[PDB]
Amino acid sequence: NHNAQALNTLVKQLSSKFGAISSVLNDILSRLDPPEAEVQIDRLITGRL
Amino acid sequence: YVGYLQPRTFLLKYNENGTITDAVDCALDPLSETKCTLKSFTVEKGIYQ
Amino acid sequence: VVLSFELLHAPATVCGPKKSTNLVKNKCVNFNFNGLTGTGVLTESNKKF
Amino acid sequence: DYSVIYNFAPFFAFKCYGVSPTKLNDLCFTNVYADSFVIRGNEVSQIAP
Amino acid sequence: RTQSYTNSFTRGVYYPDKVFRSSVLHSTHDLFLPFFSNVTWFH
Ligand SMILES: *[C@@H]1O[C@H](CO)[C@@H](O)[C@H](O)[C@H]1NC(C)=O
Ligand SMILES: *[C@@H]1O[C@H](CO)[C@@H](O)[C@H](O)[C@H]1NC(C)=O
Repeated sequence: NHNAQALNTLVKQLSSKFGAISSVLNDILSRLDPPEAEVQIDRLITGRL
Repeated sequence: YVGYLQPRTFLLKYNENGTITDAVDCALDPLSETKCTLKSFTVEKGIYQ
Repeated sequence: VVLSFELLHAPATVCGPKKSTNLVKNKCVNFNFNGLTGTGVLTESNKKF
Repeated sequence: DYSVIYNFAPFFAFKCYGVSPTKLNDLCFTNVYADSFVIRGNEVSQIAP
Repeated sequence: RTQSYTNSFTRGVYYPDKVFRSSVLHSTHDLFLPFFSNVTWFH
């Protein structure tokens, strides 16, 4: 059970914006210019790390 | 019959074919709130925060 | 003139002039389904919508 | 199609918040609203998040 | 019109989003009719 929960939580953490406009990287890179996309991707990277 | 809606948190259970078959209103009673916290319609014996 | 959008997923009544491409099944492909951008393999499904 | 929007008169202020000017025509939107009004030059800056 | 009062029971639940979900439990914050709430019968 414990292991499952951990993995489950990890998967749910992929659905968190962490302050970014979207939780999907492809949507961000298809929505914003590379400079601001860098900032949003940076927030997502920090959260996921 | 006329009733009025309210902002509520519901736990909805979807069946195999995709239709909602049961729901739990979190703010109704302590047992329903426990179910919402555990994300299950059955609660085993114990004390749950 | 202030243009107000809402960015979400599939359900959308407005897209850019981008044309279409015939469906491909059982191959790992990039897909843009009505604003939903992803990559995967597309198969016929028995899910009841 | 934002090609005609660009083809209209040169814009004193064309700033895109959620999205990126050029990345428009590449997105798919749920409810476009446009608000038209006439304001003074210094009042343009006040129309911003 | 004559007003009586009755119990709504577990009535008034609707699909919140345009998303198909199967064999899952989903939590939704939305406007719903509270369970076991008093509703008015008008004649
Ligand atoms: C509900 O699911 C059962 C189990 O597969 C299926 O036989 C039935 O056709 C489904 N009903 C509807 C309305 O989808
Ligand atoms: C609805 O019914 C309950 C149970 O009898 C009662 O306590 C409550 O006062 C009723 N609602 C109104 C508005 O009278």
